[PDB]
This record gives sequence, structure tokens and C-alpha cells, in this order.
Amino acid sequence: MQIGKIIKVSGPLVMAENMSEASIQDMCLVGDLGVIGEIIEMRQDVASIQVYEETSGIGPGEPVRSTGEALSVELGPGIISQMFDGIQRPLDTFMEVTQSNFLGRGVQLPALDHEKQWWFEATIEEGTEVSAGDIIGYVDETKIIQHKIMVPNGIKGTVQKIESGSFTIDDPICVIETEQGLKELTMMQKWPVRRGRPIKQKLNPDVPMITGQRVIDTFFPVTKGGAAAVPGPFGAGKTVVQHQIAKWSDVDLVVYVGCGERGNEMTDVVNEFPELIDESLMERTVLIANTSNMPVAAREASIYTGITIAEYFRDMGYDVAIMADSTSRWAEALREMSGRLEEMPGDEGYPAYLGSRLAEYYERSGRVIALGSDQREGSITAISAVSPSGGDISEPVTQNTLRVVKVFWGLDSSLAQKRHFPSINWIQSYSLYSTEVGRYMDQILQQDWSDMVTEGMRILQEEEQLNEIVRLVGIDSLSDNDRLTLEVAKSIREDYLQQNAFDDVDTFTSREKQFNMLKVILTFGKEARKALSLGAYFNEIMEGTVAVRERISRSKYIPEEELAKISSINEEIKETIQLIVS
Amino acid sequence: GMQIGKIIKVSGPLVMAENMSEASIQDMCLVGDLGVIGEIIEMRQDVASIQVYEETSGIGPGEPVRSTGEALSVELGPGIISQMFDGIQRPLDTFMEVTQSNFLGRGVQLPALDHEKQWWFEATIEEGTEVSAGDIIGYVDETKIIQHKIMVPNGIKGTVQKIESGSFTIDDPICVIETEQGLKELTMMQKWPV
Amino acid sequence: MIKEYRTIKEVVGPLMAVEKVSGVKYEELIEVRMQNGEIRRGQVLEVQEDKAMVQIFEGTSGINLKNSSVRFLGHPLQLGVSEDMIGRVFDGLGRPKDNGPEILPEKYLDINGEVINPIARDYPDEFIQTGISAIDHLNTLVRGQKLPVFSGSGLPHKELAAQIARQATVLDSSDDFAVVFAAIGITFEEAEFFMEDFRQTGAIDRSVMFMNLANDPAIERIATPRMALTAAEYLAYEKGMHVLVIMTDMTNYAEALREISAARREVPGRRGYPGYLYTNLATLFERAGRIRGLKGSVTQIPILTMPEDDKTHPIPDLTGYITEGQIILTRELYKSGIQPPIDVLPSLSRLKDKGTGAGKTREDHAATMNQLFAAYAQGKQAKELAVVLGESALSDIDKIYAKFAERFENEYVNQGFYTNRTITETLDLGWELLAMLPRTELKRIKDDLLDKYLP
Amino acid sequence: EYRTIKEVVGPLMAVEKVSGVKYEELIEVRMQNGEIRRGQVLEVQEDKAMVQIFEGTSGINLKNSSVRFLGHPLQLGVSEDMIGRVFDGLGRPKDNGPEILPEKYLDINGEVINPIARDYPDEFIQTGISAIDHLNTLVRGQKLPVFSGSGLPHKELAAQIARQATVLDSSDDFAVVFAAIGITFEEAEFFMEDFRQTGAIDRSVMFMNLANDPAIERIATPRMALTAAEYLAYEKGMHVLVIMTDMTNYAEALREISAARREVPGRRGYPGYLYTNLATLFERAGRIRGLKGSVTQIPILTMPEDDKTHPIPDLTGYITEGQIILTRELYKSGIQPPIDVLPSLSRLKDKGTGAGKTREDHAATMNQLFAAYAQGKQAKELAVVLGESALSDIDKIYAKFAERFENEYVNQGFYTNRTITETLDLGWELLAMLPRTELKRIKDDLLDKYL
Ligand SMILES: Nc1ncnc2c1ncn2[C@@H]1O[C@H](COP(=O)(O)OP(=O)(O)NP(=O)(O)O)[C@@H](O)[C@H]1O
Ligand SMILES: [Mg+2]
Repeated sequence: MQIGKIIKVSGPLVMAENMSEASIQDMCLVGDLGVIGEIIEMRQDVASIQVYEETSGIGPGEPVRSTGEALSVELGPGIISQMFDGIQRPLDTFMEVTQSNFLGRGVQLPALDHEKQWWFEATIEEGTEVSAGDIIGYVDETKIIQHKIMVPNGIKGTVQKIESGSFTIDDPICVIETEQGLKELTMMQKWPVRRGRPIKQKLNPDVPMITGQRVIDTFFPVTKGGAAAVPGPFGAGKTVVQHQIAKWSDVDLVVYVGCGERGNEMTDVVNEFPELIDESLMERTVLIANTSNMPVAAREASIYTGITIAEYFRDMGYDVAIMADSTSRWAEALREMSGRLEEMPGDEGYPAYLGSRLAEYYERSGRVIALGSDQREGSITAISAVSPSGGDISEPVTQNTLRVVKVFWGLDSSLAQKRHFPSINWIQSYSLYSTEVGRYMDQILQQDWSDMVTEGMRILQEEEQLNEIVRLVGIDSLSDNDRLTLEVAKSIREDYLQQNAFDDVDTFTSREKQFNMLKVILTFGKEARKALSLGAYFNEIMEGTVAVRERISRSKYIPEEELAKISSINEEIKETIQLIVS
Repeated sequence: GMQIGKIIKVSGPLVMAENMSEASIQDMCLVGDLGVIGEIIEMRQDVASIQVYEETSGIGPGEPVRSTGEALSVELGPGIISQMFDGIQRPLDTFMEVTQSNFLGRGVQLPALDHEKQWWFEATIEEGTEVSAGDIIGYVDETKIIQHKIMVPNGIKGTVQKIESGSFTIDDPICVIETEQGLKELTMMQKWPV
Repeated sequence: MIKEYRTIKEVVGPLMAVEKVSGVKYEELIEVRMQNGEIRRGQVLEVQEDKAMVQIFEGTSGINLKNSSVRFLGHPLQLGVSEDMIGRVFDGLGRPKDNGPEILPEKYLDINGEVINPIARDYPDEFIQTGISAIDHLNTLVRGQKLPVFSGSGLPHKELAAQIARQATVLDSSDDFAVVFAAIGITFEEAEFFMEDFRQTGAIDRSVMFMNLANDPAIERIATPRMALTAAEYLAYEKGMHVLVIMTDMTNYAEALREISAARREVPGRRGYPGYLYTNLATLFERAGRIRGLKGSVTQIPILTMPEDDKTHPIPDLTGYITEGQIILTRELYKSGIQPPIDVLPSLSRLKDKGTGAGKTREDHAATMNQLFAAYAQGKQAKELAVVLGESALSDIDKIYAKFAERFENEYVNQGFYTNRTITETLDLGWELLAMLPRTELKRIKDDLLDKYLP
Repeated sequence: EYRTIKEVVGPLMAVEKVSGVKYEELIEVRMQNGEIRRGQVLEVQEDKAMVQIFEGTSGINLKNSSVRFLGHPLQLGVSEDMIGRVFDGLGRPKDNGPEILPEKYLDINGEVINPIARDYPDEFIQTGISAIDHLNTLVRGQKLPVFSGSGLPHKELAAQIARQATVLDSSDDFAVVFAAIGITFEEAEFFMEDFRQTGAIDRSVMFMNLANDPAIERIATPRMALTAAEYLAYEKGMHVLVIMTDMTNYAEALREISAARREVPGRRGYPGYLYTNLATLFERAGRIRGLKGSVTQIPILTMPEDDKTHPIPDLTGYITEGQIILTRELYKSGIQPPIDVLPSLSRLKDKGTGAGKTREDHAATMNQLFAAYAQGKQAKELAVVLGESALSDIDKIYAKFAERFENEYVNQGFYTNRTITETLDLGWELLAMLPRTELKRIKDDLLDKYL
């Protein structure tokens, strides 16, 4: 009922007097055009508002209406398979309602389709005591994802009336006897993006995600419910890494949040994903797009709407991977507002609470027991891109992220230039899940995987040690043992580490295939090592193993249907080298 | 001497007090009810900006600021030798005894030297002798090794009117001098800014 | 009626403060009437209570505050657009510069433009054959891409730019390119170079030019690329043309933003650059591409000189984080006589996959491209060692890799600015270089492909 | 119940017409819906106080909210019943067990110990890690930090030290006070499960602060934990070992509050007063003359970008008595714990070693292993630069020694508890690779006794 009056407009920052009735963090309609804003500060009756839309053409004296509610998302059927903007406005519907290929302003649009008919299957009996998280039933949203209707947080009581049928997301499908009195439920619940959805219990993520990317799964694996960062300079391949995981990982659901990035990248995903399989890929995918030239403040909104959508599906008992690409733009949006508010910056200009903001986001990710008597397990795996200026990772966003994640995939511009992809620095990168994952892999493959991987890294680390001294005098004077070492390291780098996303076969590797390739590589180093100790010469061994070493090199190209063509290289290694000694 | 003001702001190590016009720059002061150490860095009209060197936790506006009247100084006299001090000359041994505690309690103020102790002061100068800064008027055998000579402090020029050997504390008058400003009393100790 | 106020309170640098106003909007276009009748345009940066803070594009030289007035025109700065712009030369603010007639705008467009709905975009994948091997093969340009040139002062970026505009074409089509040229703070001799080449080739008669030169006011440059992109987006999506946009030099643009940023005394970022430099730049570079159902396109080739030749400098850094790759020129290659002096290793194209291959270029495009990079990166390291430690300090095969990097630079990348190679000529030459190497080295190429193409 | 909230700026709040308010005094916000949020005073002025709310500020209507000034700071209710219990950094329970019957409430800042009141560290502490026990000995009342990095296993190391820490031939048992400062749930759960799993909890008191907990709580955590330790040590007479990770997270929170008050950073973006702040914390450790018990500190910190020049490790190094350094070079070859002996140092090792405390041969072997390892690494380099052939046979041995020393001595595994005697014996075993002619830093007296 109270109407504010704009007193100041400056970029995405607007100030309105006569706001005493409103609350911090309330959404607002701003100006004559009613653009979507948020109150972030109140000094007496004056609200500082950050606008999620463009402010050109707005000025002092125009009205402000506070909606009395915090930035929320609509959660219900019709959510999967859609591209939303940062404040959850559906982009396909926007185009048709506004009749434009371009993005307009002040136009209110419901997140989901409220006219659509879904078939709701009730799976609960009348007169069951329920509370938050209990699944009263489900809608088949896609052929693969079953959308479970859960009692919203806050509601405790006894199912009075329920039945199956065709309904919109507005129709009441259940009535509950509560202490406050009868409440009716629809298939949709609203959640504030800045609150973490509650859970029964947080768990330790112990199951490794399959990315199918050899370097990640072997040396720096992420588990389901874990958090990883990919900091890298421009053009290093952060985006492509995230596309690969969206495409190939064995999560149930993928939420891809394009935060301050390229428009084309998003149109690539909507267009390419329906043509892929894992059953279409788009059918397990949600897209929030707030591109680089869309409103700055909407970058924050997008990160938050994505994780909240992810949590919603987590509660249903699903495994969810969330890609934020990139979190630097979100931080940089915070840097823009901070500067406009004339706050005292932390390092590099970012607000001092930068770290705490990041920690809130990541702490929302993870493997959990969701609320409800069922005690379902669900995971959220966070994969974040970081875009440090000049590729320098002493910067705050990378540094603060490294303190709250457990996986670091540091990309190297020097590896990208020689087209070594993914351009992960095997020396610099790490995974805290490495030890637990080794165990899980040993059990599954029924081989000593842990040991292979340790020797792999041990060799890579020796290569590094050597190359330091080498780049100033080496090679000519190197011992045969060490010459061999450089060759095994070279085989790892080229034959195993290097993998091209765009090759039909090399785009994905199964564990059965990864294990076989690495065995073949280490078997070479082992058998060659034993030959040197019997009196053979490096040069003898290399000249005598040209054909077999070509096979090892091309095993990345062997089809999954033909793994014997790889594991059979192991016999050829042993025979060939056994022969050379005599 | 001691000057009392009132705290108007507390912000971490920074305290601001008003009604400090009798205070000067670089003066040491005791901050708050508690009395933790501070130094006056700035002065605006009657408002002093004070750097506080101990925890200001639990200090608020309305509480006093007591000004020492001077900048950091040392007490110089019999009782100095063989003592262990901290950087602002807080006597560690005396802390233990008076305090009966193992801590350098904050807000606890103790003179660097024993002002209660008896010293035999052997006068070696004669009445009617003209004197200026540095002249030895007597000595005290302070330790088993060192003889503590009692010098006319800087800023004093005159003639010795009365002086006697005997047992005094470092606060007792031990000599009378005829300055240009009439008669002045000397004791066995002098203060100097560090 | 327009709003005019005679209450200028403050004239400090490029900034003016007007007080006792009402009805003023953020971004509103303004005209200052000086005491002598001279008119200077501007833009509202900030509006609060009864005050507005405006930036004057034409500078504030010679103003008497008391006797000048400000008009607030009731709208943002716009370009009066017309297909009749084609063939005309304009200044940095879109006003005719060439003594020609008109124009009667078909309409006015706000120069900020609007963001293309990502659902509404077509993904760009039509290969443009520039005729330059170092681009078409290794850093492929596609219609609708933003592909900048990173350069340095004293380097021939303008020679390269002209070559590309001159030879660029899609295959299996007779489409041509309309060119929008935006000069931003560049010299007469540089601007006259493009002019001379556009006249020579006749491309002048399908070009629109927005010219801000080194003698024009600096603040005007903040407006200039936006005029040019408004013209280009209009030509493409409203008049259905394929548009090539060349803007140079973007470093001058960012210098202007800093000037205003500094004058406003905003919180500075790195080096005094504003916190919104990334965002500001993206509002230019993301105005490129293609839209579903509309036959035109906007392909952007921005040019910048990297200060101190330092690619980590905020201008190239952020620019690189926005655009779809970059073509880098290096002083080393230039002095060695390589033309164009493109350093392929740090150069990139992000849109090369879907635009090349069978049915677009040839089925061996990507394999050879990857292979060449591998051999070049390694060969280049080997060549440099040999310069330091002597050829004798090199292995038998690294000696070969080094000779490869010489042939690659001297023959392949160095073609000259008047040489137009078909992709087929380029791919074939690539093989001739790769044949220098033993079959075992060529790990990046599958056996199927080697059998077929390798001599 | 002042109904006078003038401003909300982010999580900061301006409260007007208040009197008698102190710096760092706790507050309560009663919102218009009745919700209660707690806060602390960050700045106080004649007419106003600046407060920070812990739960943040969203949804508060200024004119309809009220603030109450509690009249006190953060205080810890000490009791001997906290042993075997888990708290958050504010000292509220997180273990779902019975409530704490407090003997009293204490301020958490503590006090500076009069130097002439301190006692010299006398006792050896058996961490069970050879790399520490032998070459960088930890002594009761020392402040010996661990300098680590992101992705480095200080988690495991901290847990191990906490399981294995013991004094020898004392039947007296170590109380272990463990503080986690701004660490992830996953890290905090690992520590809690480890303590429960091995029964280490029965000796321990845990203060568990998480990364999404407020910055103010995060700054409180170490002080809560040290107050508890000083209570157990100097009131209960216990011998206390205090383990705190990650100290870099604490400095991070200090910055956050520092900016809130618009204070310009000192070196490298950190408050001028960081040294006073860190010193104040770390010096709350040691022995006091005439008092039975002691506090021993092991603060753990990550050095950003592996930079020992960084203000945190650099300023910490001046305050503490040595440092144990983990390196990724070692970690990537699988050395567990990846401790680099060469840059590591204990400043008080001598006071804890030799006849009567460990064994007579301790110091001499430490000095020898230290040199032989240095020589071994040099020999390794020589191998690369001049080649196999230029190596003396005596040189090849040093090479093999440095290899075995990393692989067998330093690499004991995160679950292997070595007695001092096993460590000493293994060293000798390793030294035995060399000729007697080479062991120049050991008296022949000892060569003949131990081989
Ligand atoms: N795994 C890969 N396989 C094949 N090509 C790759 C791979 N990763 C990167 N590339 C190439 O490098 C280009 C850049 O990758 P991209 O993910 O867009 O970099 P980025 O780090 O996200 N840049 P920015 O978004 O500016 O920070 C891609 O277009 C590919 O051409
Ligand atoms: Mg990217």
C-alpha cells in the first residue's frame, strides 16, 4: 500500500524515499516501468535498491512498490528442460509473449507454465501423518525424471484428502489437517534463493563421479556431493570441461548456470543437448542463463536460483551436478555494487565478505539425508569455473574458493597453447577425494588402481624434477634410468593425459578403458626398467619398441567394444622386450 | 600532571576522547575505567585521537581518559640496577609481589622503582658550591659493584644551600638549590623522556 | 517542448553538474548551449533529487557556467538509421563528415541496443575463408563470430584487418560483406589507410564509417563503437545484410572509460580502470552473431594494441575473456619478416569445431590443425635451444622439429598481405609440412586419415 | 529494548540513542515477526553503536524492530565436564548430549604472562611421527606450528598428532583441546569421526567452527578454545595440547571486520594489528612457575600460493618456536606425511632430548641424518647434471640414502605410531648405509654402541 519515491538513480543502484514499510531483501517494482529490484540497504526511510534490469530512462520522482517478498523461485513440474534467466524468467516464453528476439524490461513473467496439465499420481493414503519432505505423490515430468511432490517445509499434519488426476500447478491436490487449521497443497512450492533448503543430515561424499575425462577420473576425481574448482585464464578450457561433465557424468540431473558469460555458449547447449543421449540429454538438464551483457546484479541471482533448484531436486533423492560458469562474474558483480555503494574493499577491490559469500554457496552443496520419514539420500556436486585476471591465482576469488572446495583443476595457458587438453596442471592440481576414490576403484576394478595412480603421479613429479635441471644442460648427459623415466612421463602426458573433447571416440573414456590404457603405459615402464637392469640399453629398447609404442599411443582411439585390442598390448610389450635382451 | 577526559568513540584500537585540551601530542594516557595504555596521536580542538595498545574490548563512551602529563619516560634513580623491566619500564619483579599474580594485569599501574626504600646518600659536595647539570652532589652504593652518582638534573643551575648525608628514599628532598626561580628541592631521582 | 535549465553548478574536467532540475533520467542525452551559441552533446551519468551529473563528449573547453544552459532532450543518445548510410562517412557521434546530403532516418535507435535473447540466437558455424592459412586452418573464423586482433604499436594490424575485409567470403555462395568501420582515437594516417583501401577495392560503396580520430574529443569515443554497432545490428537484423564490423583501436575506448571513471572519482579497480570494465566491454562484443529466422549476421573484428605488449594488462585480459578467441601479432615474428606476423600458439578460435570438417572445409581440417600445433610448439622450443646451445645440443628428431618450425613460419604463416589461399591450398600445404616428420610422430592423426592424405 | 534502528547496511546495523554500550558487547535483535538474532558491537560512539548480526539481516523491518544490549561480551562457561564433548566456536554444544553445568563464565581474551613467571619447557612429547619427534622435537609448553597448503594433508596430520600425542613414563594424560576455524563440514566431520572412532574424544574438547558460520564466531573460536585450555591447564592442573586449523581462515575473518570499520590494511591486505592479534593468541601457551599444568600449541595454517613470505606464515614464524613445513613436492611422490625436514625447525628441541628424556643418541643422529640427507639431495642433482659416471661410490650411497630417507623414514603413513625408540633405531639403520668414515658428527663413543 506504501509507494516509494525514487530520489537517486545511478546505474543499477536506485534509492527511494518513503520505504519505511518494507524490509531488507524485499523485491521491488521500480519506476514507471516497474523493473525488478531488491532492497539491500535501508537508512531511515530510504531504500538502496539493486536493479535486476536496465535503468536507462529512469529518474527521481517515479514510484516504487515493494512486493513484500524475497527473491524466490517457483519449484514444480515444468521446470526441467527449460532455459531461465537469472531471476527465473523462462526465455522461450519471454520471446513469444514480448514478440521479440531481444530482451525487454519491466515485464512480469511466471517461472513455470501455470496452465499446463500434468498427471499427478498420489502414492500416499488418507490419514497419514506427514511433515516436510514427505512425498505425497509424483508427476512424470520426463521419461527419465520422476517429479516427486513433497510436503513443503513448515507444514506438519494429517493427509485428509488426496487422489490422482489431471491438474495444473495451481489446483489443490491434497488437503492436510494441521494444528493451525486445514491447509491445501498444490504441486508447486516457493523457496527463497538465499536460504539453504533444510536437510536432516549432511554426509561424506564417498562415491566418485564419472566424468569420462581421463585426467580427472584418475588423478583428480570428484565424488558425488563434492565441490571442485576450475580456475584458469581465458581460452584454457574451463567452459569445455564443464560441458563434458554436463554431457557424460552419471548424475541424475544437471543444472547449468551460465553466469556472466557468452550468449552463444548457452545457445550451443539448448540446441546440441536435445540431440544427445544418456533418452535425450536435455531431459535431465536445467539452464539458467545470465550472459555477460545482461544486467550485472542478475549474476548473483542466477547462482542462487540454480543451487536452490538443485537443492529442490536433491530433496527428491536425486544426484545433481551444478555447474557455475563462471563464479568470477558473480564476485565481479559484487565488486561493482560494493564500489557503487562506496564500501571499503577487501583485496583487489572485492568486498571483504567475499570469502563468506563463497563459503555459503559451497556449503550448500554436498551429499545428504533429505527431510522426511523415507530418509532419502541425495547429492549436489558443485563444479565451478574461476576466471582470475591474467591467470594469476593469488587473486581473492581463487584463493577463497580453494579454501572451501576439495578439488582444484588448475588450467595452464602454456598447456593450452601446445593444445594439450584438458589443460590441467598435473603438478599443481589436487583432489582431496583421491585416497577414498582409489579404494573405491580398487574394489570395483579388482586391481591395484591406487598404486598405479601413485606411480603415475610419482613419475610425473620426477619428470618435473628432471626438466628443471634438464632445461639448462640435460639430455646429453642423462642416465638411462632417467631417460626411461622421461619416456614414461611422456607416454602418460601424450597417451593418457591428452584427450580431445571433439573427437567422436576420445570424448569419453570408461573406467574399464582408462584402467587398460594406464596399465599398458606402466607395463612399458616396468618391463623396460627390468631390461635396463639386465644390461640392455635405452637406445636398444626404444629402437626395438617402435611398433608397440605406436599401439600404446593410439589406444585412446580404440572403441569401447574392443578393449581386448588394448589389454593385448601387455603381452606384446613383454615378448618384444624379453626378445631384445637376447 | 594528570588530566582527565571523556571517551566519545571506541573503534578497535582507536579511541577518541573530548575535553583533552590540557593534554599534548605524544602523551601517554590510561584509557577507560580499566586504564589500558594509549598514546595521543592527534588533537582536534579538544578532541584527541588515541591509539590503544591493549585490548579495548569492553570499553565504551562516557568513560575517562587519564593523561599522564608527559610522553613515555623512565624513572632514573637508586633501585634501577639489577631490575628487570618491560619496554615501558614496568617492573616485572614488583608486578609479582604487589600483584600476587602471574600476569601483567591490564590497567595495573606500578612505579618503575621502589619509592618506599631507604638509601644511604653520601653527600660529597659542599654548601655554597655553584652547580649545573651533570655535577655530582653525592653518591649511593647501590649494589655490590656499582656506585650510583646523584647528578644535578638537566634544567637546574644554582648554588647548593643545604645538603646532608643520611638515609633517604628516592622521593625525599636531599639537597636545596638557589636557582633563578628561587629555591628548588632535589631528590635522588630524575625523569627523562625515552 | 524540450527541458532547458540555466543552472550549471560545476564544470570539472569532462563533468558538468546541473542543479534545480526535474524530469531528468539516467542516460538521457543532453546538449549544452554555450554562451557563444556553440552546442555540445552529453549524457546523464547520475541523477539525484534536483541534480544531474553529465559527461560532455565534446569537452568543456571555454564554457562560462553562468551564461551557458543545458537541454535535456527526453531520450537516450540514438542513431538516426537508414539504408542510405551505406557509402557514407560519419564522425564519432554519427553526424555526416563527407559533405554529402541527408539523411532522413527511417528510425532512431538507442545506441546501447538490447541483449539478444539466447533462445533467439542461431549458433554461428558458416566458415569464412579469409585466405590466410594461420586463420582459416588453425584459428578459424565463422560468420557471426567476434574475433579480435591483439597487436602492439608499430605492428601491422591494419594491414591484416584490410586483408581480411578484402578477401573474406563464405564458400558455395556469392554473399558479400557490408563493412561497418569504427575509428576510435586513431591517427589520420591510420584512418586514411583503411579509407584508401576501401576506395581501391570498391568496398567503400558498401561501407558505413564512424570516425573518431586522435584530434577528436576523447570522451566522444565512449559513444563511437556503440554508434557503429547500432548501425551494424540495424543493417543485419533489420535490413538483412551480412555485416563485418572492424573497430580500432579498442585500447583508446577503455582509456576514455578510465578518464570518466577517474573524473567521477569512482572506486578504481586495477590500474585505475573501473570495476565495470569487463561489463562495459561485453555490452559491445556480445553484439555480434546471428538470430534464428533472420538472414543477416554481424561479424566483429575488434582491434586493440596491448599496452607494453603485455597480454595480462586489463584491456587484453578482459577483452580475451569476452570474445571468441583472438589473433595475436608479435614483434618477434614481424622483425623476422613473417606476414602476417600471427603467433599461432597464443591465438585462438572458440568456434572452429562446428565450422570445419566434412561438408564445410575438408575431413582432415581438425586433425592436421591439431597436429601442426603440436609440431610447432615443440619445434619452436627446439629451434630456440639450438640458437643458444648450438645445433649439436639438439636430438636427431628435434633437429627435424626445428627445421619444421622454420618452414612453418617462413612458408605457411608467412604468405604476404596480398595472398588469398583457398582452404584446399591451405590444407594441402599443411600436409607438405607434416610430411617432413616421421609417421610415428603424428599421434594426433588417426591411421585412417594418414593412409589417405600423407605423401 | 531500544526501538531505535536507524540504518541497516548489509549485515551492519546502526542503533541510535543508546548509552552505556561497550565495544564487543553482545546484542539481541527482536524483529517485527518476533524472530531473535544475536549480534556484536563493532563500533560505539557517543550517540550510536555499530553492530553486526550473526544470522545476517534479511527480512528485518527497521522501524518495527528492537535491540537489546545484553551487558556483556562473549564468555565461556568453563567446567571439567566439557572433556569428551563437542562444541561450536561459541561454545554451545553440537553433540546432542546433556547441558553444561558451568562452574563460572570467563572472558576469552586471557592475560599476558609476566615473563619472570614462565617456566622453561622440560618435557618431551611423543607425537609418534619420526620427522617431528627426532628432527623437530616438540616439547611441553612449546608453540610449534604446521605450515601447509591447499590440497595438502594437514587434516590427516592434525588427526594423527591428536591420536598419538603422549608424554613418556608419565601416567599423566594429555587433554587435547581441538579448534576448527572456518573449515568445511566434510573436514569437520572427519575430525569428529576420527575422535569418536579412536576414543580420542575421551581426552578431548572440540570447538568446531564451520566456513558458513559468521565471521565473528570464527574470530571467537580460537579464543574460546584457549580459554578452555588455560582453565584445564592452570585450574585443573592438566597438561593440554591445543590444535587449531586453519589459522588462515581466522585472518580472513579479521579482514572482514576490519573493513566493516573502514580501516586501511597494513602489509598485503591485512590489518596493521595482525601481529598483536596473532601474538596474543599464540603466547597463551607454556609452563608457569609454581603451577602443575601446561598448554602446548600446534597451530595449523595454509600458506596461500605456497608463499612462506606471506604475512600469515611470516608473522606466525616470528611468534612461534619453529615450524613444521609440508610440501607438495613431497606429497606428489606419495610421502606421508609430506614433511620437509630441511626448512622445518623446532627452536626448543634440545630441552626435550637426550639421556633421561629420549635416549643419549638423539641429537647426534638428528644432526647426522640432517646432513646426510642434504648431501644425498646434492648427490642426486650431480647425477642429473654430470651423469651416472661422475658419481663417487660414496656419492651413490648418499643418493640411495636420501631416497630411503624420504621413502622409509619420513614416509611412515598417517596411521603409524612410532615410539621414539623405533624412530631412533630406524635412523641408525638408515645411517648404517654409510661408512663409519662418513658419520663425522657422531662421537665414536656412540658409533660403537649403535652401529
Ligand atoms: N578438452 C578440450 N578438447 C578440445 N578442445 C578444447 C578443450 N578445451 C579447450 N579446447 C579449445 O579451447 C577453446 C577454449 O575453451 P573454453 O572452455 O571456451 O576456454 P575458457 O577457459 O572457458 N575461456 P573463458 O570462458 O574466456 O574463461 C575451445 O573452443 C576449444 O577450441
Ligand atoms: Mg568459458
